[PDB]
Amino acid sequence: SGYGKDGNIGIKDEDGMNCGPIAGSCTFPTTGTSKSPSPFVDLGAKDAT
Amino acid sequence: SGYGKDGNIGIKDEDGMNCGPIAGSCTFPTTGTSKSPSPFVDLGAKDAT
Amino acid sequence: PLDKINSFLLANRIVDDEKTFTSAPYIVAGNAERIVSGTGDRIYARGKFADGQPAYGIFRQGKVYIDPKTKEVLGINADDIGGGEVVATEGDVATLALTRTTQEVRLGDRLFPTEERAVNSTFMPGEPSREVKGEIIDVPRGVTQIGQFDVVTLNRGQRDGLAEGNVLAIYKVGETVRDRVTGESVKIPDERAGLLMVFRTYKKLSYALVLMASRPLSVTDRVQN
Amino acid sequence: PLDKINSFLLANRIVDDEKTFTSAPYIVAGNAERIVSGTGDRIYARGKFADGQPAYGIFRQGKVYIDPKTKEVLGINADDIGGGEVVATEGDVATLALTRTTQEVRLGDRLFPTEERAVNSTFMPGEPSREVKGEIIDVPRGVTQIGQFDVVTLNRGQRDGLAEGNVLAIYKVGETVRDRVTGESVKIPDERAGLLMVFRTYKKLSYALVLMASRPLSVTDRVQN
Amino acid sequence: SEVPYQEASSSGATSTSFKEAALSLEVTPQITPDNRIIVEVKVTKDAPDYQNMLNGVPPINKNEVNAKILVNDGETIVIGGVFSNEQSKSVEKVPFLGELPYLGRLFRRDTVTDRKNELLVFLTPRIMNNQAIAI
Amino acid sequence: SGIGIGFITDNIILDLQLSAMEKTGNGEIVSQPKVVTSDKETAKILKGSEVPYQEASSSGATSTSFKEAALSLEVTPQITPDNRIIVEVKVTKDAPDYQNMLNGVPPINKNEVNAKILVNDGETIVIGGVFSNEQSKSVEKVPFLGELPYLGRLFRRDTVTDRKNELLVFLTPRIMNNQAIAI
Amino acid sequence: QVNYAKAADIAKLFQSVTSDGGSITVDDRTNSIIAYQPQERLDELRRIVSQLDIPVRQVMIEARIVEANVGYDKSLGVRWGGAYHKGNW
Amino acid sequence: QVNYAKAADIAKLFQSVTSDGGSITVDDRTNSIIAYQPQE
Repeated sequence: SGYGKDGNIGIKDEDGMNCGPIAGSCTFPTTGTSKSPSPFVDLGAKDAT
Repeated sequence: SGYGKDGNIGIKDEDGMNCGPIAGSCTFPTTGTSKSPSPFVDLGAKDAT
Repeated sequence: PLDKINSFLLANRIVDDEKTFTSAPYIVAGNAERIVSGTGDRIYARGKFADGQPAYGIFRQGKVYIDPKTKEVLGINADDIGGGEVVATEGDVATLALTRTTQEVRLGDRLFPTEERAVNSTFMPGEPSREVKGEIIDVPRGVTQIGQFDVVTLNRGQRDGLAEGNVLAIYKVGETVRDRVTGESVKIPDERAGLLMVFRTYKKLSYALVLMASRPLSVTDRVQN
Repeated sequence: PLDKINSFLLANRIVDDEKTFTSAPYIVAGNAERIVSGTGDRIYARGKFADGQPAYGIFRQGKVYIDPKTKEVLGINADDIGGGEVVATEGDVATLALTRTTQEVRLGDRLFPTEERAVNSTFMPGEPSREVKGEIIDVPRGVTQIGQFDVVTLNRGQRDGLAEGNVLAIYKVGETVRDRVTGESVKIPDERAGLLMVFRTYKKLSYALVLMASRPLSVTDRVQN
Repeated sequence: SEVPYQEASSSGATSTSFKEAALSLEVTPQITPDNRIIVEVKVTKDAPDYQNMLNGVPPINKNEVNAKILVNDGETIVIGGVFSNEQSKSVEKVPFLGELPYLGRLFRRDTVTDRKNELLVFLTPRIMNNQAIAI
Repeated sequence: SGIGIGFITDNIILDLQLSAMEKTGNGEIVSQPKVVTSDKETAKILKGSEVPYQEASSSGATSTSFKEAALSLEVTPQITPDNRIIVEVKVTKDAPDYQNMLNGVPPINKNEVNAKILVNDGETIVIGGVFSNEQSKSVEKVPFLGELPYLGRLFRRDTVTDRKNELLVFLTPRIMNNQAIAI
Repeated sequence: QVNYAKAADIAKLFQSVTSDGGSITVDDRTNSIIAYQPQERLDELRRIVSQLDIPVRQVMIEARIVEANVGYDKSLGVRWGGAYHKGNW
Repeated sequence: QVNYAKAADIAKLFQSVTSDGGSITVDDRTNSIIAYQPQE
């Protein structure tokens, strides 16, 4: 996360998961997500500054 | 658990169990869990710092 | 007359060649006596200056941007300590004592070699040549309209003329707007009471203690005669 | 001069051989007069010391860790009571009277045999040999920068040199960081006014009452000359 | 700026208290012939309290030195100054895992903070008579 | 902090946990105020903040009380010929109370020594100081299991805390006449 | 003219001079005292003036506060709980 | 000049001297007492 204009998109991914995409990760090597609407809305508002 | 930036992922596993994965452990040698969504969301927010 | 010169002499801290030690700063540091200024106190510094010149001049860096087509800044080296002397320590660091001249020396400041320049009170009568005409910028004060006297930095074309002529009168150019006819505003120079005494460091700008006779003039104004 | 020596003599409680009675502590206890200190009061203690030596020195255990490769602690035996004498009781316990010297004797403390050492004021003129150079640690005070005077424990390599040279000057090493160039910090020794008077117990470290001439030096600093 | 205190104590004591958190100089210079001044100067740097802005109990912060000193006109001295050096080290470690060299870092929680703030006030008097006498 | 769990459930349910925490903290605060004073005259340096008390007692006593939790020096030096000063100095280090920030009853914390001493110019003495050595040991044990050597550790709850805080104030006067006389 | 000495103080010195065995004027702005009086008293007062108009000696007082806090705390809670056979400490 | 003694205290000592059987001047800044009086 940043600090001057703090950003930690891990929690943003949490917010996206709230939006409804499928994220699966069984081990650190293996992960995959689909149907993610978080970037266009979450990034736009969060990054409005 | 840490202390400077405290972390005890045992309770995080509790939060994940709240999320809904199947965790079974009948003895200390034997345990297994599946359908865990806790790492991507819980780690992202908890570890945002 | 001598007292006026003494006031300037108190204000004579700015020297030329900021670029030289920007390329080779002598780095001061030290928390053994953690101060950003002292009189006779001990600071340490890294550079050959420790090995070489015992005295040195502590200068903060200002920039005088003239000749916009050439876009050159001949900077201002504000001399922080009046003087200092050294002891040598291993590691290329030094331990110096400081004769302070009103300017705090940042613990992480830039040090430059000592360059003693002789100034006299013989400039008091003045050396007025009118042809020299130029703007003024970059006062350490930074305040517009400073009065009574101040250390000013005349500009570069103005600086070469200064090499010709030491003294000039003050002009404040004020814009007058044709509010009820066109709205156009025309800058008009207003001759201002008070004149500059100029000491010129060739290859740099002119360090001038201007005595302002009442008129408070902006940081940028026309010095002319 | 004698009064300075008297102050040290008041501070001369630390003795060698912590290891010996760590291996064989003389165990003090007693609630008949439940005190952790007294003057002439009665404490009891278990050990042959009751059977044997009537006096003894009460020492708390400090550790002076030098020679990190050898990683040896030669400890500090802080003498609690000035003196004491015994009466013998069955059960190998004893009942003693205590001449107290400012140090409380924990009811469950460790007792060691009495070892009277002669100190003189003849050390006052000093015995300065520069070659001896070493760090300082483990002051009973535990406070860094202690001044005016204090009982310090010079280190072991320093201790052998001490066996050669009694007196040395104070140095406080302070790290100066090149904050605006590299951020690297270089420790620079600063010679400090004030010198140590050293009394050396061979097979242990040197117990030194250092007189600090103003300079407050950290618990670990370079004693050198 | 002068924070006020509304303290209208009913029986005749209206203290609309105030005190300005400000930079200020109160100077009383005495001029000696040899171009020096012994001046009694109160130098105050006071910052407006946050809690005052909070409308709670306002602790304004004052850094002020008041003293009389002798200096020549061309000379600056430190009326006063203070350096505050804060060195804080905190180590938190599970003992067994903390002991491990490669895992102690993974089991030792380290917080080290060094905060050093220094405040210093200088002063220089330039006699204006040097110009006033010639004027 | 640290926990180790061993659990059986199928044959018997036996959960055995060992919970251990170790904390080490070292804090050093070094604050130095320097004041230049004329001979036989009082001077002060103050850095800190003045908590006020709103005590408008109605009948004519408005005590907008205040007191600054600050580092301060109040010095009255007397100069003797042999380059020494006997000075009456009040040295205060007071920290702004938390409870004051709480808007409750504010207990500010004061560490202040006031005393008059004689020192040479090149000499520093301890006006005062205090060392606080806290040694706390607590052992909690079920008696029968605590007795067992290998299981007492597994049945003795040990809390040992050593907190030692020391505060000391030094002073050194450098006569400015050494420069002022030459100036 | 007495720069380092208050004019009133000089007047007191002259009063002491009178006590030894005479008109005094004080100028506050210049701190300058004009005395019309016997020459000998005048000269003695002048010497007193020379002694009094001495620069007051400033000293830089540096008193430093050092606080050291070392804290080591260890706590171990050992727990053995089984409800299967109701044995739990 | 009395550095360790207050000038007023010295004046009191001289007053005691007068009681034994005479002009005193006190300088506060220097704490220096000038006395014009019999030599003894």
